[PDB]
Amino acid sequence: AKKALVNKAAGKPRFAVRAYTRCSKCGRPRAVYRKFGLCRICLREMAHAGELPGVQKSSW
Amino acid sequence: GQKIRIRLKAYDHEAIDASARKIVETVVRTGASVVGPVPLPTEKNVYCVIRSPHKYKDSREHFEMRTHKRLIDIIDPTPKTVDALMRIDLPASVDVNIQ
Amino acid sequence: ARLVGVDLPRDKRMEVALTYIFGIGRTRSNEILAATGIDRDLRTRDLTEEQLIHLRDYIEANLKVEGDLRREVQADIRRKIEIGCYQGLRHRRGMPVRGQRTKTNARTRKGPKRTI
Amino acid sequence: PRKGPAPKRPLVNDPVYGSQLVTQLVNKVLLKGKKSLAERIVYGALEQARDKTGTDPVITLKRALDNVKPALEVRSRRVGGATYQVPVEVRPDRSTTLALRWLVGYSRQRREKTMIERLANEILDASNGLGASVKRREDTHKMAEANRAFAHYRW
Amino acid sequence: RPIQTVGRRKEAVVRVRLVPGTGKFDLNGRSLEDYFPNKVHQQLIKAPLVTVDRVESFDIFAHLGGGGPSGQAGALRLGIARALILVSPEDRPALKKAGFLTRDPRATERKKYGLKKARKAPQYSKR
Amino acid sequence: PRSLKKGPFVDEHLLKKVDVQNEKNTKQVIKTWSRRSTIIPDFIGHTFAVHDGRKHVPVFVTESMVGHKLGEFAPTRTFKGHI
RNA sequence: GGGGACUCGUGAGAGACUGCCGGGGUCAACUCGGAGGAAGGUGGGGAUGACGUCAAGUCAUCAUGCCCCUUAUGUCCAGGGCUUCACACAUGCUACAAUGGCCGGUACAAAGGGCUGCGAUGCCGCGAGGUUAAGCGAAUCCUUAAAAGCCGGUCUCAGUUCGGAUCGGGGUCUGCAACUCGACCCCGUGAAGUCGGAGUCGCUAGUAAUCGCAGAUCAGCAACGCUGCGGUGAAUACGUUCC
Ligand SMILES: [Mg+2]
Ligand SMILES: [Mg+2]
Ligand SMILES: [Mg+2]
Ligand SMILES: [Mg+2]
Ligand SMILES: [Mg+2]
Ligand SMILES: [Mg+2]
Ligand SMILES: [Mg+2]
Ligand SMILES: [Mg+2]
Ligand SMILES: [Mg+2]
Ligand SMILES: [Mg+2]
Ligand SMILES: [Mg+2]
Ligand SMILES: [Mg+2]
Ligand SMILES: [Mg+2]
Ligand SMILES: [Mg+2]
Ligand SMILES: [Mg+2]
Ligand SMILES: [Mg+2]
Ligand SMILES: [Zn+2]
Repeated sequence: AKKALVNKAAGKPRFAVRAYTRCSKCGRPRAVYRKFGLCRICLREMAHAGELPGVQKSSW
Repeated sequence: GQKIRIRLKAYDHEAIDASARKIVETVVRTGASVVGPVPLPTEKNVYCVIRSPHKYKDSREHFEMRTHKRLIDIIDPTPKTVDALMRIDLPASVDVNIQ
Repeated sequence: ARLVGVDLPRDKRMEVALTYIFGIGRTRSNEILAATGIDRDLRTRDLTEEQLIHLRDYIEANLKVEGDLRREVQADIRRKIEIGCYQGLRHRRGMPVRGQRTKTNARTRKGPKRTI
Repeated sequence: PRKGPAPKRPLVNDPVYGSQLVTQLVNKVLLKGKKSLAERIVYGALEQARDKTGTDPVITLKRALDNVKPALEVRSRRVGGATYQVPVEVRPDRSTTLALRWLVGYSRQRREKTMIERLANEILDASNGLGASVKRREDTHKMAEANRAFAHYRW
Repeated sequence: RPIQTVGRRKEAVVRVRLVPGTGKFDLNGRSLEDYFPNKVHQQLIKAPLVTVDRVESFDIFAHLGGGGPSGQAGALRLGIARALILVSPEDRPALKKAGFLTRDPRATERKKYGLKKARKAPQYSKR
Repeated sequence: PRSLKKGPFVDEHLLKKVDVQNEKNTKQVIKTWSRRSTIIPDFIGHTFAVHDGRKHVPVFVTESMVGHKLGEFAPTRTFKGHI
């Protein structure tokens, strides 16, 4: 997102409920998971590239 | 008795059984006794994301994450194999516990 | 059998027969008929006049019924309007007062469709 | 479909009444997977049927069906600038199917209280030839006997 | 060795312990009518026993787990037919013709993405 | 704060704007930006200027609005009618 | 205590190929039907989108060529707004009841989540909840009571003991904070709705239909959404004339 708002979410905000999670790779505010710290887009490149372990495509 | 309980967890097959059947085989040469690798059930995390970066809700990828879990539970306690469980060349993908 | 001015309809089980009084639902009708000893499975045409005295003094001492409940409701609606709060501005125009969606709905507080 | 016939499904014998006709009736009553509910209606209505005749009810059920089986149906076709009905012969396993749809279908809009007594009246009013499911037999036939002129267009 | 068989239908698993006796279905510490109250399920528990005509003998008991009341009834049908073979190797052509050795592989089809159910699609609405 | 275990909620920058005026008995208008504050039985007779989004709205706590929030009396949205 | 029988978990394997038999066909590809088999002609399902089309979608995930702002189109904060409302459309849910509502008793699941947590048990509260605290980084403890179903009793076709919208009062929890604009509980209120006009949608078998349960996001939640999970379980398909 905007570079001023990437640094704001990383610091210590007033009124601790006010904190939120962004994507660690790009800074997207929405659809960011907590196991990986990545958004749904950045999860999709790195799981295909093999850059984060355990994860592959699934079929059952 | 039930003094040494080890709890190998890994992400992939042919790395959790090779690291137990032949690598934690290095203690039974000292005259101890294992009850074999005991396979536990497997966790399966599930994720489901949108392929497009915009507007296409109906196209999706499914990503999983399997965590294989085994258990060995060697019985006989000896003081000279306390250090022989320390200096073992484990691979990177496997985590060991001492219960 | 007129109880409070409500005229209980004949051939009706007494757990449901008391629910036609304005201010007594089903759960209150389980405790009207518990301090007075009247069983639930009783037809209202078999209602003894001695029994009916026992529930024309439990209601006027512990509950709130026709007249002096219907005037408490229309005064609480009245009170919100003269103070000029949000719900008083919202009760005057016939729009919903509890943050309901007013874009594609709220047909109850409004009328039927108009189709301009 | 395009590629010929599809294999039809077998029906096991009903355990209470030794006949496949009762277990074919419970599948027309069946809604929303409530099959034990649909078996307590058909077993219930047949036991109510023997308390007004005394005859065994699967013998009563087959005489209820022999008065509502159609012999000619009235399938439609468009020919030119005007479309009109065509009478065709009904095969036997459709005549069982199209009749059991009419007993269950006209009993749901009959004037009694429970489904057990609505179904038990329509079986008894068809074993005598008086019900409303019987009237659709001589309305299907009357529309098929007023269109013998169009029997030369059999698809 | 005692007879130890297993049949499974959708998610149920039965463990039939066929013993020669007088006929008694004490399933999981519970009789037949107390466990399967429906008359239609009781027909197919003893349906392998009426093809071979041993319904007056061979009292069973089993362990029941997984599935529902009909998956456990269908799984117990397979357990009886796979237990009569181990005590009698000559009624094998009789049970196989009636379709009682077939495990009947029919599972619940998974929900697919973009659809409301396995195959049920949403409304179309071309405009 | 809406539970009957932690009392009502008035902002700390608004109690010491009225308790410094309840003691010396003046009726100056309070220019606040706190819609979420609760009218307690010490605001009786005072007048506030509640921010609605674009200006400050004069509210006069008479006696009977003593259970509401201070922002129920400043309408945020403006609407007259579609025609 | 112990046991290696059964199940399950999960490692390595076997197994289905027109391989076998009979009829048709250039002895062809193949095709109709039998035997064995758990399964038979691709066993069911997923993953898998050729060359290309629509100057189709995204400069708001990110990356970027040009053009533009630099005492403002940058940036910090408090309030408000994205939640408005004569209306119009689309996707869902709950319904209009007797194959049902309510009351009591009683069976049977799968797949998942848990340390910034899961809260057993005991007590207090009509209830949402409160309080104490055992156990557990989890095939161990917790989530966990599955609900439809089955048995019995009541209601008797009524705008009703169907419906649960709206509104009044009193509450709980999370959070600095619940007015604008949160869910949940209790008491009262008890609107429209009696099966839907032209038109139109989904589905060929564990399918449709119906009933619940879990997750991701998440302090809490407008979750009736989405992605999964199992329970009960249909009716039809003569056929290619028409769309
Ligand atoms: Mg947040
Ligand atoms: Mg399903
Ligand atoms: Mg669309
Ligand atoms: Mg391929
Ligand atoms: Mg374009
Ligand atoms: Mg565009
Ligand atoms: Mg740019
Ligand atoms: Mg701001
Ligand atoms: Mg919006
Ligand atoms: Mg109700
Ligand atoms: Mg019940
Ligand atoms: Mg209690
Ligand atoms: Mg009306
Ligand atoms: Mg009605
Ligand atoms: Mg198809
Ligand atoms: Mg949540
Ligand atoms: Zn990202």
